[PDB]
This record gives sequence, structure tokens and C-alpha cells, in this order.
Amino acid sequence: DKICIGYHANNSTTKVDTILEKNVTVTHSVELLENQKEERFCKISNKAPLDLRDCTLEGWILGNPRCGILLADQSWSYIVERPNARNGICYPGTLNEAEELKALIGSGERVERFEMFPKSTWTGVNTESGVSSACPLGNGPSFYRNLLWIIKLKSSEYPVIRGTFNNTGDKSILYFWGVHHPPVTTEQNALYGSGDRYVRMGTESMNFARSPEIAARPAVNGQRGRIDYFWSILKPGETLNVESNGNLIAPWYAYRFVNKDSKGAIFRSNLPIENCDATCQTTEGVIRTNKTFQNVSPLWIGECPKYVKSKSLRLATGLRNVPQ
Amino acid sequence: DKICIGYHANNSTTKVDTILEKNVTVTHSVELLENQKEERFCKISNKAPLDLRDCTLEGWILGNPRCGILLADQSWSYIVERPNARNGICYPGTLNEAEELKALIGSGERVERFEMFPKSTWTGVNTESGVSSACPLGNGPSFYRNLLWIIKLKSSEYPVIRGTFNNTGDKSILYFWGVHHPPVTTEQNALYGSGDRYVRMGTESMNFARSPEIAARPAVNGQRGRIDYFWSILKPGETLNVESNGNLIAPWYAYRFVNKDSKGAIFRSNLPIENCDATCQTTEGVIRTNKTFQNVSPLWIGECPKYVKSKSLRLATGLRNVPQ
Amino acid sequence: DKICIGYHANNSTTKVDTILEKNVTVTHSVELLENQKEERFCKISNKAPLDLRDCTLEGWILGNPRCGILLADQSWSYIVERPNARNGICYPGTLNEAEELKALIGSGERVERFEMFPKSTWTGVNTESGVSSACPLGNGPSFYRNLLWIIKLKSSEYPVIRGTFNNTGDKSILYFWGVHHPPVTTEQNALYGSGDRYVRMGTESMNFARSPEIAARPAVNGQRGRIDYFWSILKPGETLNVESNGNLIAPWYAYRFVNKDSKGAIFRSNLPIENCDATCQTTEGVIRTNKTFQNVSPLWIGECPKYVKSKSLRLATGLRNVPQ
Amino acid sequence: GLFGAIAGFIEGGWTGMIDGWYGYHHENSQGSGYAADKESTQKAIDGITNKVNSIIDKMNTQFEAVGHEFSNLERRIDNLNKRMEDGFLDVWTYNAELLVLLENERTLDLHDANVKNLHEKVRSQLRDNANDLGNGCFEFWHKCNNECMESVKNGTYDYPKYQKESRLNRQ
Amino acid sequence: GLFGAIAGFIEGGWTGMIDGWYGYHHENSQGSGYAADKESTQKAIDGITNKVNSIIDKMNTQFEAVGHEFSNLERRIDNLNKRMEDGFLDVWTYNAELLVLLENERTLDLHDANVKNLHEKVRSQLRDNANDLGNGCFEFWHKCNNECMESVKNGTYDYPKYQKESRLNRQKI
Amino acid sequence: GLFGAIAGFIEGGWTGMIDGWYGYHHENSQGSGYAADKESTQKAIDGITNKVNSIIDKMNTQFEAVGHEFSNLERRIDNLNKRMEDGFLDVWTYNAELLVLLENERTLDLHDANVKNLHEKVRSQLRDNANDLGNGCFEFWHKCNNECMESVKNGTYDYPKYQKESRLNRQKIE
Ligand SMILES: *[C@@H]1O[C@H](CO)[C@@H](O[C@@H]2O[C@H](CO)[C@@H](O[C@@H]3O[C@H](CO)[C@@H](O)[C@H](O)[C@H]3NC(C)=O)[C@H](O)[C@H]2NC(C)=O)[C@H](O)[C@H]1NC(C)=O
Ligand SMILES: *[C@@H]1O[C@H](CO)[C@@H](O[C@@H]2O[C@H](CO)[C@@H](O)[C@H](O)[C@H]2NC(C)=O)[C@H](O)[C@H]1NC(C)=O
Ligand SMILES: *[C@@H]1O[C@H](CO)[C@@H](O[C@@H]2O[C@H](CO)[C@@H](O)[C@H](O)[C@H]2NC(C)=O)[C@H](O)[C@H]1NC(C)=O
Ligand SMILES: *[C@@H]1O[C@H](CO)[C@@H](O[C@@H]2O[C@H](CO)[C@@H](O)[C@H](O)[C@H]2NC(C)=O)[C@H](O)[C@H]1NC(C)=O
Ligand SMILES: *[C@@H]1O[C@H](CO)[C@@H](O)[C@H](O)[C@H]1NC(C)=O
Ligand SMILES: *[C@@H]1O[C@H](CO)[C@@H](O)[C@H](O)[C@H]1NC(C)=O
Ligand SMILES: *[C@@H]1O[C@H](CO)[C@@H](O)[C@H](O)[C@H]1NC(C)=O
Ligand SMILES: *[C@@H]1O[C@H](CO)[C@@H](O)[C@H](O)[C@H]1NC(C)=O
Ligand SMILES: *[C@@H]1O[C@H](CO)[C@@H](O)[C@H](O)[C@H]1NC(C)=O
Ligand SMILES: *[C@@H]1O[C@H](CO)[C@@H](O)[C@H](O)[C@H]1NC(C)=O
Ligand SMILES: *[C@@H]1O[C@H](CO)[C@@H](O)[C@H](O)[C@H]1NC(C)=O
Ligand SMILES: *[C@@H]1O[C@H](CO)[C@@H](O)[C@H](O)[C@H]1NC(C)=O
Repeated sequence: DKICIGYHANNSTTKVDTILEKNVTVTHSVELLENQKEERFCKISNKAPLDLRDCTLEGWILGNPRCGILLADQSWSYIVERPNARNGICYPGTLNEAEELKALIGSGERVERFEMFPKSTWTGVNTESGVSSACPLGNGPSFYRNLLWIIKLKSSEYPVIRGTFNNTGDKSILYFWGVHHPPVTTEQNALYGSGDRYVRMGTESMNFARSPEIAARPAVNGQRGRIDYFWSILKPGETLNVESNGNLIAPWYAYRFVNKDSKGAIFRSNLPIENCDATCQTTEGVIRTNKTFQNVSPLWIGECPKYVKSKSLRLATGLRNVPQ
Repeated sequence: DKICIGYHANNSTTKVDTILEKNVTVTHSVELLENQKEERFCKISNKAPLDLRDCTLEGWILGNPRCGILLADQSWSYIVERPNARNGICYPGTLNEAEELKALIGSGERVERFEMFPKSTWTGVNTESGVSSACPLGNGPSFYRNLLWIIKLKSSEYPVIRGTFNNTGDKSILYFWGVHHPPVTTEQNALYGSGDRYVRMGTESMNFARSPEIAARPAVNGQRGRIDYFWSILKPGETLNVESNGNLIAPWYAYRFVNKDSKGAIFRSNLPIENCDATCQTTEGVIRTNKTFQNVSPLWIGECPKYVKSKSLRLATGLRNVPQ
Repeated sequence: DKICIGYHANNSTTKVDTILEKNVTVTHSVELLENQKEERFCKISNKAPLDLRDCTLEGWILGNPRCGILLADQSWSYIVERPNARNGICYPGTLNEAEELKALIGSGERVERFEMFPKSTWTGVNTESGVSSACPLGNGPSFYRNLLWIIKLKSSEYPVIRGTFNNTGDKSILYFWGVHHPPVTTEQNALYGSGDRYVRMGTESMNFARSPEIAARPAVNGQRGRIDYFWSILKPGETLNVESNGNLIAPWYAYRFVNKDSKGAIFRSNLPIENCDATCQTTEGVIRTNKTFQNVSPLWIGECPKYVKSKSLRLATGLRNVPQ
Repeated sequence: GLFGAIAGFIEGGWTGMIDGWYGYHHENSQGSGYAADKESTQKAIDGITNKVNSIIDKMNTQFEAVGHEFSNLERRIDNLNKRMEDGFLDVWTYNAELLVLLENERTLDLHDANVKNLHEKVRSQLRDNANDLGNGCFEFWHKCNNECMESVKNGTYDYPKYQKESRLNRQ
Repeated sequence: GLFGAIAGFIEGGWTGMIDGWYGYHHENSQGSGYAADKESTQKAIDGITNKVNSIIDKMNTQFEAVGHEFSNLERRIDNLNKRMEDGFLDVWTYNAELLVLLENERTLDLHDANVKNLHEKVRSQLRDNANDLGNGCFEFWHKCNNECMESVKNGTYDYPKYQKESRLNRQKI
Repeated sequence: GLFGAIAGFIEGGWTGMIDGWYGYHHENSQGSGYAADKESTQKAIDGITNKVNSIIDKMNTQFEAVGHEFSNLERRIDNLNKRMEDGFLDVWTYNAELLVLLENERTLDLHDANVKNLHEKVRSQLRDNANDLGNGCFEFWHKCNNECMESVKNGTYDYPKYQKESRLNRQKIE
């Protein structure tokens, strides 16, 4: 008659690491780190992301004529921009504070496109014929759909033109404008005229004034001229006054802007956007797991596990496996 | 006859959490986290804080005419700014590098108000009548107390005025100035005159020159015009040369600045300031404790416990309590 | 007859700290923290560092005439700048984006000095005589070796001058230019001429324009005038167009820039550079160790141990030492 | 530290015991068999479940990097952002990886202590009524039926009941 | 791990022992009573105080957020600062909360080991002169007066002194 | 955490045992001597080495501060950078200093457990054939030559072999 005290053992070959010993076989353990992903984009909270397709984010929001599919109301959970989108800033020049603009839009949830200043706003000038071969639509020359390139009338001089918008809505307005810089004096006099020219924007809280900087530049997209693009936010209740006697790239269409109540994201990726659901969406793909860590990506939207460099984080729950 | 070995037990019902078991009753323990606060502001190091009251921080330092209560030397342990202060930059326009200015003053300990350029500095001109309804004191028009709005004499031209200040003291000098932009050519010619006008400031390390950018702007406080406000630090040993033939909002009173030898703070809060003393002052209130952590606020001045999100951090010191 | 079980003891007086008891003698232990340094600078990856000697980093890169020893091809593992170098920006003025320039250079490994725009580029103007007593070479007055100071001829007016550089190489080009700001209008008309003057630079990706800012200033290095210094990177394949009608401080010599493929460093130190080799180089000196932590400096370039505040980090490996 | 039981004086485990981590093997006239110790197994499971959940619960926050962009004149704040993100990455990687090493040691030792305590709980009961073989087994100096065996597992072994019979087996 | 004493083979604690964590209960002709073992109790107090002080001392720094402000064109560095402040906040929240859990376990286990060690120290002394009941108690095979009890508590129990009387009560039964 | 052996019921260490951390001292007709238990010692050495290496391996990253400069109008991001660099410094100092304290306790307790376990291993073998002095020593109730001593150390002690002689030397005494 006898009784023995002992412990469980099985065919487990799963190992864990300890501080005193590595590769230790245990009876039961749990993996805390997730390394698997669906290389694609899904919906967050049943709301689809915005595909910018063959347009860069500047080209979309400025209204590059080749971005027509995107020229409408848009609602996104997050934004996907493609690495080598052809359609961006077609007419050469720098968008001022570009990075802050992308950051703002990333914090956005919805935009509503509307006509801020119709062509009839500007009197004494040519609101047509403001197109360029650098911004083609089809074969013919064209221009941005959110901007109006104004040149003087051939019969008359370029007068002081003015525009005013009272923002009476509850939503902030994202609008754009520009200043054209011809390469030589001849073009300046031909399009706008001699003497001192100016572009002046003003709101209750914003003050903007620039002059033409005529200078010879290397050709970009067949253009030795440049346009300095600018953006700003018309606060609700605020009013914008536009005043210029030349070189004005006028705001035409603008957006009613809706701020996202949480962090938004802009992913730079070639992954496909599909009609699927995800809780965790990384820039490298979807993660479906109950695990506590992932080694997939630090950039994500939604609810994801913590990012670490580890290949594995396995906690022992069971006992040291010692079969007979 | 017998002897037993045993362990202490008492009437304690205080519990702690362990990695293996929660709500574990122990005989003795110590709480490391503090969650109690006095919702008020007290003095730090026997020095009272500066309450800006119904004035914003720009309104105080520029000398908004309705901030007379603050119009003096100021010494603070920290600064309390009120959320809905009415009196700030009364005349519409942008203060350049506003945020860096607040950061600088926040790092300050004392300012001494003094007269930098007396009205006699500027000759041939009208040093009175530089007021606006946009900066009212009572019903009548007025202006900032640290700035001098200089307009031409009606009888005469606006001559070139000049000013010079050598900072031979040991303290850096915080001073302000501005450039006025009248809305229409009429006001420009009437206040300063036609032709090219300029505002010129220069030190050993700073070079400033501007011209008026006349433009019609939306009305703020009945004003279509703007003032571009500027601030700077005149280093000890440096010298300031002021030169202008128009549109100059001249430095009148300025500050000798005292650097705080430690971290300073500016709290945006509605809490009442009382005659009390504190070692730890947070933006949410006073903390009086020897505990190592607090649950109150990450923004504070003085000697405070570390901020964490925890509701409780109780270390067991005694043993598992098993009463009989 | 007996057998006893026991444990090792020795003459160790080395102590470690435990959570329950301090100053505890143990038989064997290892120190993890390194606190010794060789107060000198050595070579990293068998490449010597660049000593700036009596020149500041701006003085070197702008080509201050007293920095002649450093004006050549340079390849460095890191840079050593001396605290009180006398030779910096000799002619008074501000270097635009100075800190970003230093950050750029710090991430660099090699520069190749070459002549970008020869004096013959600018015709109709005086390309000689562009010197100053504030920038002496030897005893006589001079000017930067990478910049060309252009003033007008008395015989003719100062024409619109132009220059072009095609970057057809594979290396980026770091180049400099400036805008001169005379203290008074007289000098402006004498050096450049009346009317509106401008300096305009442009590439495929950059658009630059400034005008003279005449203002009365204190004398610095015997000069009341100022030069606003600017820098930029001409990308491979890009082209620079220079166009100005006055006040132009032209690029003369420039650098082909090579980006370091790892972290670079700029140490501000008085330590001697010697004929030695190192794996770990801190700003406070050389560290030779197998230890995991160091007490020396958070600023270093090679492969260094982790920096902590600790005076000692000694792990017990052996046993509690209890000699009889 | 090691408690000497698991892979110690009890040299190996039992693949025959499938209903628990810790337990007994008995032999008598009514047969033999494995039986898991009901008390200690559940308590160990509760503790380890709590430990795993607590660890998960404390790791239930995330440092979220952003995809914000920076210009060529923002090299410093670009790098500032990078060193911060890499900084927290290295901290949390350190925390997770080290926690696993240290706590796996504790988990294995916890079982070791549970096995030792279970053995001692039995050894304390049987006293001189049984012969300690030193390998986790006890040979009885008396007949121990299924109910007797059962009492040992229950921790209610009646020592003086079998005391006479055990002592009265001196050869 | 558990050392099997506290809430183990010694099922409960004593509300009658108020002058120490660990100690004895005796019974003899001169009555009964509790007496704390001062040596082991004091040693535990010294360790736990040191543990608490050391933990506080390592927590004796603070990450200080500031109230600096940012313009609408400074959204990126605003967010950088917020993510940093929240970042260090999450690290120290983790460190404190996890350290408390782990060390509370160690503290409770420490007391368990101290009680276990104290029990074995006595058991080593009495040997077969006393009967181990398995519940932390020892029935003496001989008369053990107050002086005898004190010697057990003092750790100076004279074993061969009581040996014969002890064996002559094992042979009597 | 203490296992009661080191500086416990085994009151002191042996400076005479120089070839290991844990071990034996025996006495018989053939003399005395120290002998380290190589098995348990080597196992501890592998473990402690492993512990030290693992710690070093996890500390094998560095937060690298840089020498970037900031203008007088860049006070905020200057301070931002400073609070960050100081921030990670305080985190790693905390991690390093606290880890040394906590694991030093564990390492010292580990040795204590190893000595305890080795002692129990002997006590389990000898059973009632030897007299437990309570100080880590065992007086044999029989003659135990070098070959017998080795078996106790070898873990191959033959208990029933010496049972009769041993029990036949407890009643002779008393
Ligand atoms: C575990 O410990 C045992 C105790 O010492 C070792 O076994 C005994 O000692 C010797 C080593 O094996 C053997 O010696 C041989 O046999 C007799 C002694 O009994 C001698 O006369 C012989 O000369 C000798 N052989 C030779 C080739 O000289 C003993 O036989 C043996 N005795 C018993 C009872 O086991 C074990 O070796 C040891 N195991 C190890 C070290 O792995
Ligand atoms: C995620 O969920 C799975 C399944 O619900 C968990 O895996 C199982 O957990 C139960 C409980 O211990 C076991 O019966 C199974 O053997 C487990 N399977 C595997 C493959 O481990 C898993 O533990 C959960 N993950 C986390 C981190 O909690
Ligand atoms: C632990 O050891 C330290 C040093 O070994 C002792 O305290 C200090 O001892 C030396 C004196 O030469 C120096 O480190 C310090 O000046 C001492 N500390 C002082 C003066 O505050 C002491 O033995 C122990 N530490 C204590 C008791 O705090
Ligand atoms: C197994 O053990 C339990 C206790 O752990 C026994 O239950 C106790 O029985 C006695 C009577 O003999 C009662 O006085 C106690 O109140 C009971 N304990 C409890 C907690 O209620 C049980 O009888 C034992 N034997 C079995 C189950 O066969
Ligand atoms: C795996 O386990 C089974 C029983 O579950 C048994 O065959 C044996 O333990 C293992 N298999 C083999 C082939 O040994
Ligand atoms: C454990 O396995 C790993 C596999 O990557 C490898 O380091 C080696 O085989 C083992 N490590 C040690 C220390 O034995
Ligand atoms: C338009 O702006 C003016 C500001 O002068 C405001 O009073 C008016 O109410 C606005 N119109 C609305 C809100 O319909
Ligand atoms: C018991 O309960 C109350 C308060 O908890 C009080 O009588 C006393 O302080 C407590 N403790 C003791 C030891 O009496
Ligand atoms: C005890 O029970 C649970 C913990 O898991 C919780 O709901 C409860 O609040 C705990 N007690 C206290 C006082 O928090
Ligand atoms: C905190 O202070 C109180 C009274 O000032 C004191 O009794 C208590 O022990 C202190 N706690 C700590 C952890 O120092
Ligand atoms: C320990 O003993 C060695 C023997 O070589 C001796 O040299 C040394 O001075 C002693 N003390 C220390 C601290 O090493
Ligand atoms: C010179 O620059 C021109 C400017 O567009 C361009 O064609 C090319 O990059 C350069 N020419 C050659 C032959 O490399």
C-alpha cells in the first residue's frame, strides 16, 4: 500500500525563456505577441476610408482636373495616399505650410465641397481662359477646379477686384488661393499689367499681402513661372475679404470642414481598399487578434495591440514539462 | 504543555492587490497615491501669484487701457490667467511670435515697467490723438499704455523721427512696437502722408524695416485697418535705433526682465486665489501630502508628487490578515 | 563520522545593495557601470574628426577669410567646435535657418569645395572691391571666400545680372548667398542705385526673393550695414537661376555634399584631438569598456554603453559572504 | 528560488494524470490510479489566470506614433519625433521582454512550491505511520483502503486510528 | 512561491499577539499566553521599511508637463508634445502599478517564509522531545515551565537535559 | 524569500571550500576535507551567467541625445526636446537602479535555496541512519568510509545496507 505525490506532464514541445534558463519546455503557455496581418484596408466603425487613387493629397484638395472622381463630398474613417500618384501640383510652385495642411486634413472626418466665389464675383477681368498645359484635362490645357486663374481683359486694364464671403454656417471652411509669379516682365505686363501689383486676403483674425516676384526659373512641366499656393481656415462667423489688382489665383470652390473627435490617419500605401470590417487597421494591414502585442506596425487607426520589436513574447502558464 | 508558532492578525479591513490575487486583506499597508486637493491657488515660496483677472496675457503686457489694475511692476510665483478675459489685443492685428512670447514671460520671475522712449524722443509730430474707439476706456477712445500711436500734425508733414536706447543695465529688456496698416489711401495720406513710408528698427543683432500694406479688411471693433504687433529682447549692452517717416506704433513703456532660476508656470483656471501657502500647486488645486504620487494634475508649480492615472497605489507592509 | 553541507566564503569586502538590505558583502559580483574616460578625441572608423580650431561652424562654412586652413575638401567622422572661436560671421548679419544648417552639416561625412559662379558670371558690375574691414585677411580688408560682394560701377548703372548653374553631378550641392542691407539710403544709391532693387533665386523646387531693408543700426565690427545670409541644397539634376538688380551677395564657391549613412555628431569641447583610435567617443572623452552603462555623457557618436545617472550598478553573482 | 520538488526529489512528471497540474498516485488491494489534487490545482489556476490577466491589463495602453510629415527645413523636429517614437518603442520592448523572462521564472517556481507544499502536507499527516521513500512516495505501515487514501487527499488523515497497527509492525 | 505556513499548515493568525508579526503561544502549569518573537519581527520591519523607502527613492523624480501653447499652424509639434507627455505618463503609470502588484506578492511571501523559518528553528531544537502536531504546534514529551518556554523562544533550549524524561513518556505509553 | 540556510541554520560559510559555491565537509577514520558539489554549483553558475547576460542583452539599446541647437524664438521645442531627453534618462535610470536592487535579492535568495535543497537531498537519503545536528551536519550511526561518503555526495547512498548497523548503534547508545 502506497501513495505518491506528483505533477502533470504531456507531449508539449512548446518552449519559453526564463531569466535563469532559455528554451525551457513547459506544459502550458500563452503567446502574447501577434505577427499576422491581412495586407489590405478595411472599414473602421463601418465607415469606409478615402482612396485618393492616382491623385496626391495636394492634387485632390486643390482640385487637380484629373482628380474629378474625387471632386465631391467625402467622408472617411482614414485616408490612403498612393506612393506614385501622377496627379499632384501640376502647375509648378510651393504649397505654403504643406505639412500642417496634411496634418489638419488627417484630423478631419468629412468635407463638403461648395462654390465660395463664383466667376461673377470678379468684375473687369477675364475669368475664362485661365488654363495651362501643365495642368491638362484630356488633351487640352486646364486648371484646378478649386482655383480660378484670373488674367486681365485684353480691351481694358486689370482693375482692383474684390470678393467677400460671410461664413454663416457652424462648420469651418477650408479654402485655397495663390499668387502667380511670371518669369519675365513681358508676361507680367501682358497678363496683369505694369506698376506695383498686389494680392490681399483678410479675415477678422488673418492678414495676408504679397507682391509679384518676377524672376527667371528653370522649366517645370513646361513652365518657367511659379504659383505660390496658400491655404487657410475661415472660422464660423468670420468673413473673408479678397482684394487684388493683379497676379491673383482666386479661391473658387472651398470645403466645409468637419473635425474628427479622435486621432485620424493618413496612410501612404499601395494596399487595396476593400469592403470589409476591422477593429485594428495598421498601415501594413489589418490585425485580427486578442493578443496583447504586435510586431507589425507602429502606425494604425482604431484599437490595436501595443507595438514592440519582439519576435515572440510567450508567458508560461503551465509547469516545466518532465515526462517519465 | 505545548508551544505554538504563529503570526499577527488584527482588525484591519484594508486590502491590497497582488499579481496572483486581488482584494487581499492585510494587517499593515501604506498608500503611495494622493487624490485630495484644495481647489484654490496659494502662494509659492512666500510669493503671491499674478492674477490677470479680466485681462488676457497680451492685454496686460501691451497695456490694454482697461487693464489699469495691472499697470505696474509685477512679481509672481506663477501666473493665473482667466478663461474668458475680455481685455486683450483690442485693436485688430496679429502679434508676431505670440506663443514664444507667452513661453518667455512664463519663464519669468519679475518685470519692471519703465519709460523707454518718452514722447519728447519724437519731434515734429503729434504724440497725442493716437487713440481709437476699438480700445475704449469707459466711453471715450484710448490706446495701449506701453505703445505710442504717432500721427502727423495737421499743419505739417510727418518728418523723419528718430530714437535711440542704449541698454546699459544688466537685465534684458522686453519691448513692443507695431506697424499700422490703414484700410484706405485717404487715411494713409491723412495720418502719415503719401509717398513711400517706412518703419525701421535695428540693434546689433536685429534688423527690421517695413512699409504699410494698405488694404480693406473686415471690420473688427469698427476697424478695417490693422496693426502688426512685434516684440523683442534688447540684450544688455545692445542699442536700439528707431527710425520712421510714417505708420510707426512706437515703443513707449517697456520691461526690464528677470529670468526665473527654475521652471515657471501659467495656469489657465477659474479657481479663486486665497491667502494660503503651498509647496505643491497644481492647475487644479493645492496638494498637501507626503505620498509619492498624485491623481490630480500633470501641470503644477513647486514640489509635487509624480502624476499617474492610478486610483490607488497601496504597498503591503504587513502580512495576510487571518483573524479568528 | 559525519558529513556537513555548507557554502563558499572568501575575503571579499565588495558590497551590493538589495531591496531589503543595503551595504551587503557578497563573494562574487560584477560592476555594470563604467565611469572612466580618456579626456581626448580619437578617430571613429579610422577616420579623423574635423577640428574647427579658431573658427565657428558658420565661419568655416561661409568661408571666413581667417578660416583659410579649413577651406578645402573635408571628410570627418565627427566635428569638434571650440567654445570661444573668434572667427565666425565677420560681417554683421543673420544667417537664415542657422540651426537647421548645423543639423544638416552634422549629418554629413564629406564636402568637396568647388567654384560655382566665377567672377566673370556677373557682367556690367564691379565684381572686385567687394571687401570689408570687418572680414580681414591678414591685415588688409577682405570678404568670405564662398561669397561674392557685387557693387555697381560709377560709369554705368547696375543692370539686371544673371547666373545659371546646372547640377549634373550625383552629389547634392550646399551653396550660400546673401542680401546686403546698407544703413542709409545714400549708400544704397551709391552701391546699387535708386528705385526698387531685388535679389531673386530659383530652382525647380525653390523660389526666393528679397529686397533691401534700409535701417539705422549700431556698428558691429565697425560696420553699421548688414548682410542677411542664406543657404540651400541644389539637388542633383536641378538648376539654379540667379537674378538681381542690386544688393546681391552672390554664391562664389560651394560644396558637393555627402550625407552620412548613420548618426553624425558635432561636439562643443576644449579637449585635444590626438593620434588614437576609438569605438566609443563622447563629448566628454573616450570610453573603453565592456560594461553596459556609463556615467560620462549622453552625447556620443560611436558604439557606447547606455547613459544613466547612477554612480554604481553592481549585480551580485556570488553568494552572501559569511566568513567564520 | 527552486523549491526542490519539480525535477528534483520528484524526478519526473506523470503523463497519466490528465485532470490537474498537481496530484497523487495510489496503490492498494482495490487497485491503482492517478488523481489530481483538487484544492491546489484550482488555486494555482486562479492565481496564474490572475497573473496573466493583470499583465495584459497593465499592457493595455499603446504609444501611438503618427504619420505626420516634415519639410527639409524641419530636420531637427523630424529627428526629435523619431527619437521619441524609437525611445518609447525601446522602453516598451524592454518592459515586455524582461517581464516575460522574470515572471516565467516565478511561474515555474510557483508550481515547484505548490508541489513541495502538497508533498509536505501529506508528509505532515502520515508521520511515522508511513515510510518516506524520499522520492515523493510513501509506503504505508498499515493497510490503506480507498477511503484511507481518500482521507489523505482530503487532508483529514486519522493518524492515531492506524497508530497502533503501524507501530505494531516491527520485524 | 508560497512557503506553506501563513494561511497554510498554520491555518490562522492571532489577534492576541499585538507586539509583533511573528511569535509564540505557550501552555503550561503556570498558565498560557502570547509572546512575539522580537528578533525576527524587528528584522522584517527593517527589511520592509527599506523596501518601501527604496521604492519611493527610485520614484523620486518627476516628468513635468508644461503649459506652453501652440498656434493653428503648429498642430504637429503640439501633437508631438501631447504624445510625449501622454507617453511618459503611460510608462510611469505602468511602472508603479505593476511594481505594486509584484512587490505586494513578494512582501506577503516574505512574511510566509519568515514564519516558516521560525517554525523550523523551533522544530530543530525540540527534536523528538516534542510531538509535531503538523499545525505549527508542539506537544512536549516533558514538563516545560516558563523558564523552559523562554529557552525555546530564546533559542537556547537544552535538549539532552529533558531527553530522558521525554523518552520516559514515550515508553510509558 | 529567505530559505533559512545561508546565515541561518547553517551559521557560517567555508573559506576552505574554494572549488565551488555549494558543497560538503566530511569526517571519518580516513580524515576530513572539503568538496564542492559540482553538479549543483555548475547549474547555478550557468543560471547566474544566464541572468547577467539576459539583463545585459535587454539593456542593449540606447536613447541617443543629440547636440541640435535652437534659436531664442524656439524656446518651446527646445524645452520639449530637453524634457524628452531628461525624461528617458529618468526612465532608464529607474529601470537600471531598481532592477539591480530587486534581482540582487533574488540571486542571493537563489543561493540560499540551493544550499537548502542540497541539504534536504542528503537528509532524505540518510533518514534515521544518521543524526541531524540541525546545523547542516549529520553524525552517522555507522562507519562511513570514503566510499560511503562519496555515495552520499553521489546521491547513491545505500540506506538499507547500513540500516541494521545504524539501528544497532542507537540502542547501544542511550
Ligand atoms: C557513485 O558513488 C559510488 C560510491 O563510491 C561509486 O561506486 C563505488 O565505488 C567505486 C567507483 O565506481 C567502485 O570501485 C570498484 O569496485 C571495488 C569497490 O567496491 C574495487 O575493489 C574495484 O577496484 C573498483 N573497480 C576498479 C576497476 O578498480 C565500487 O565498486 C562502487 N561500489 C558500489 C557499492 O557501488 C560510483 O562509481 C559513483 N558513481 C559515479 C562516480 O558516477
Ligand atoms: C485568445 O483566445 C484564444 C481562444 O479563445 C486563447 O487560446 C486558448 O485559451 C484557452 C484558455 O487557456 C485554452 O483552453 C486553449 O488551449 C488556448 N489555445 C491556444 C492555442 O492557446 C488565447 O489564450 C487568447 N489569447 C490571449 C492573449 O488571451
Ligand atoms: C552604507 O555605506 C556608506 C558608504 O560605504 C556609508 O555612508 C557614507 O559613508 C562614506 C563615508 O566616508 C560616504 O559614502 C558618505 O560620506 C557617507 N554618508 C554620509 C556621510 O551621509 C554607511 O556605512 C552606509 N550608509 C548609510 C548608513 O547611510
Ligand atoms: C474532508 O474534509 C472536510 C474538511 O476539510 C470534512 O468536513 C468537515 O467535517 C467535520 C466533521 O467530521 C465538520 O465538523 C466540519 O465542519 C467539516 N468542515 C467543513 C468546512 O464544513 C469532511 O468530513 C472530510 N471527509 C470527507 C469529505 O469524506
Ligand atoms: C503522446 O501522448 C499520447 C497520449 O495522449 C501517448 O501516445 C504518448 O504519451 C505520446 N505519444 C507517443 C507516440 O509517445
Ligand atoms: C535556444 O534556441 C535558440 C534558437 O534561436 C538558440 O539561441 C539556441 O539554439 C538556444 N539557446 C541557448 C542559449 O542554448
Ligand atoms: C454677416 O457678417 C456680419 C458682420 O458684420 C454679421 O453681423 C451678420 O449677422 C452676418 N450675417 C449672417 C450671420 O447671416
Ligand atoms: C480596531 O477598530 C477601531 C478602528 O479600526 C479601533 O478600536 C482600533 O483603532 C482598531 N484596532 C485596534 C488594535 O484596536
Ligand atoms: C473587490 O472585488 C472586485 C475586484 O476584482 C471589485 O469589483 C471591487 O471593487 C473590489 N473592492 C474594492 C474595495 O475595490
Ligand atoms: C506621512 O505622514 C504621516 C503624518 O505626517 C505619517 O504618520 C506617515 O507615516 C507618513 N507616511 C509615509 C509613507 O512617510
Ligand atoms: C583577497 O585575497 C587576495 C589573495 O591574492 C589578496 O591579494 C587581496 O588583497 C585580498 N583582498 C581583496 C579585496 O582582494
Ligand atoms: C542642364 O539643365 C537643363 C535644364 O532643364 C536640363 O536639360 C539638364 O538637367 C542639364 N543638361 C544636361 C545635358 O545634363
